[PDB]
Amino acid sequence: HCPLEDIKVNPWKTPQSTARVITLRVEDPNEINNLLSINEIDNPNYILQAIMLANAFQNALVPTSTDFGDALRFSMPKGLEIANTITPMGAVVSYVDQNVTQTNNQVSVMINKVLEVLKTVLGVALSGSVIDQLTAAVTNTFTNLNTQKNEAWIFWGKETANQTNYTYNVLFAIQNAQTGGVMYCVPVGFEIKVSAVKEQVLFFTIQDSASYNVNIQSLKFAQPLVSSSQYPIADLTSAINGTL
Amino acid sequence: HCPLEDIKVNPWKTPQSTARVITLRVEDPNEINNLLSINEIDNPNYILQAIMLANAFQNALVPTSTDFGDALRFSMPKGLEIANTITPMGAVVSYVDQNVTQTNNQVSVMINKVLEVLKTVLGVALSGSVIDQLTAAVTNTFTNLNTQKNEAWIFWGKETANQTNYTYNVLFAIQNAQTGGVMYCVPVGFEIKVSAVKEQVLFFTIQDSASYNVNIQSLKFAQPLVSSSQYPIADLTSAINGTL
Ligand code: NA
Ligand code: NA
Repeated sequence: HCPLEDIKVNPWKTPQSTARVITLRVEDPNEINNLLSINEIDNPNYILQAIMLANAFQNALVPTSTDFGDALRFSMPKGLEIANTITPMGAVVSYVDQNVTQTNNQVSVMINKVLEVLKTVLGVALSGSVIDQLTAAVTNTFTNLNTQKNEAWIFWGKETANQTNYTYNVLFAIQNAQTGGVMYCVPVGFEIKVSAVKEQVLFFTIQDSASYNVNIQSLKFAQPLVSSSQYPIADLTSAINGTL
Repeated sequence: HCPLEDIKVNPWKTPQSTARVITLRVEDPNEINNLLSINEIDNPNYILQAIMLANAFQNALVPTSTDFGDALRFSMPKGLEIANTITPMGAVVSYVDQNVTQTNNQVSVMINKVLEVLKTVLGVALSGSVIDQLTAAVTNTFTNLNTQKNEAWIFWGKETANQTNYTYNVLFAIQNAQTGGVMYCVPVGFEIKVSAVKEQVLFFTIQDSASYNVNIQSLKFAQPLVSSSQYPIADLTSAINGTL
């Protein structure tokens, strides 16, 4: 109806993504998996491979100390042991076991601190390709905990009047242009102490302020790609159930 | 080390879930899908079927009015039309096109209002089986928008100094004990007007206060179950790409 204007082009305006997001909550799996599986793939033929890596690193979870509470967390040491046993064989590119602390700071700051560690593990190129999911994943470690509180990847430890202990287990599988002929797998075990009662922590936002003492344990594992396009879907159903 | 106490059993304490959660972000799909696919399945043999339902209802998206802005939203009317064409054939159990409004109320209240509508569409039994994902999904419609802002399911409309228009498209596929021999599919098209500038809306939390004028369009579609355990994984890769 109106006159067709000449194109004004802002080179900073971010284009809308074309990426398809599919979340699966598999009720009552045959074998229990206590890792939140976050997958950034460009070829769905590597999904099976991604799931099988999550199945393997399930064995790298270990109980916390009694003084922390009754919780499971991904262990970097045990991760390395497990890594060796994984077939097809692959390489541990990097690993980390580091404490992160803050005092009377906003939750946003803590998220940034943790992000800084995971970005160091992933690397610039790798970080960039998964920046949205990575940020969201770390955000959902410290906030949005109410709807997550009873899920299989979060465990509540000791619960004093001044402090809440909890663990959080997330796994990233990455396969795209930045990965080439290998898929990257980055399990993360969070051991979190926060200066607030559970009731408050459950409804913590990025605006809230708190003191944190957090241990992060992670490693980056590169496994050569294996397409599964020729296998039946029964095999993927088996991988998800942990029976493959 | 310590004496084994007799069992104290609180019948209200919620048990930890065994459900496995897997999120897939498929970079650069062959065909674009603008629906956030949230799947609650107990048998992974119905995943393909779940994805194919999301592929179908992609065709039910329509542009908003020019006065709203340049956005896509799931249309209940067009949904009904599309529903007919879906094979294998199935039934539209229920549908809704309703406005929800609030004035100077917390975002939490709005979430509850929207939840009330979607719970009416799903029903008691159905709601209960997907209560965690449903709550999270609606929460993520009004909050946690920063990391979502450029994703394929959210569209930003007109952006005044007093108001922000945006649409949000989410789809629920449900198959469990409460569904029996059919899988349920519930697409939702949100057309949201909120009394805040985009910069504020992007970092809105449940604690924040705002006035909302929201149109919700949804329907419940029951499709008889079709296992895909015998088909190759190539077919699932094709369904995800929208080429199947
Ligand atoms: Na970001
Ligand atoms: Na809940």
